[PDB]
Amino acid sequence: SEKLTFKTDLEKLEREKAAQIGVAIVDPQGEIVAGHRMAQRFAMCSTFKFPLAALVFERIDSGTERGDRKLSYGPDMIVEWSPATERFLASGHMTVLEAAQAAVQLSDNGATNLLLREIGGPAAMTQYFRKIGDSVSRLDRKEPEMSDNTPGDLRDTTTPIAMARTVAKVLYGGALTSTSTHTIERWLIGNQTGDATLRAGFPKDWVVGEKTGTCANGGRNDIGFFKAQERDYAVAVYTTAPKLSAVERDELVASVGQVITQLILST
Ligand SMILES: *[B]([O])([O])C1=[C]C2=C([C]=[C]C([C][N])=[C]2)S1
Repeated sequence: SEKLTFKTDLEKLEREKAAQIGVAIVDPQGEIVAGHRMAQRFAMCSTFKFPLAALVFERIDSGTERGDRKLSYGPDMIVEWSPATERFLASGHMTVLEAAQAAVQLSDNGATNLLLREIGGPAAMTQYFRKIGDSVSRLDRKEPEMSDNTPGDLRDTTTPIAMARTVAKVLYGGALTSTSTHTIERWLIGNQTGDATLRAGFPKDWVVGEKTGTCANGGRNDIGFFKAQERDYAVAVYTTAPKLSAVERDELVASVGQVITQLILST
């Protein structure tokens, strides 16, 4: 019955906001807690930056990368929304960890593209999804074109259920060392771009960390984890709402946060 409320309340938002909403919540093992259009494909947008940081941390864990390695670049690497990358441009480099932190916490596009260059590009990000058991998520392009979200285009897509299970595998499923898992959790909680999204719809004692995405054509997404009353959850929310303003798209994702919260409190 709380499941029907969840479904009805999301359908109400979809209808009233002219939006498509895809949600999946899974427990630490990836078992479904709730879902809504959970297997519809949505553009990842900047949400992939969290799995990208996980890939980088695993390479550091494995001794094939080091967090202090300096990555050289020029003005050619500055694309739209590259605030850290632009600050570090005169110095000529960012370290692997500086780039990862800017990618995760500021959504910096140039820092993300720097890491894609070092790992061998989109194909390598896709191979990491496959390695961790995700047969759906795919990165095809670098930023910002991967955020085009052209209707019908399956490049650069995931599904809510695949990405929620990828989050659960990274945080609870032993993809990373204990150290690296704790760090990436800490980075997600300290994300600077999510204050108006899912977090704005959750209780203030839940421990939440997330990565936002914004795409052209009205996409607004948020994926991450929350700890609610001694239970851990992974969540992925993908929305498309081309007729909403940017503020209204944040509000929609906060409202999906509140519908999630009502389901969780019911169980
Ligand atoms: B992320 O993939 O969600 C983003 C892509 C862009 C962001 C900000 C600005 C631009 C402009 N090209 C793209 S966030």
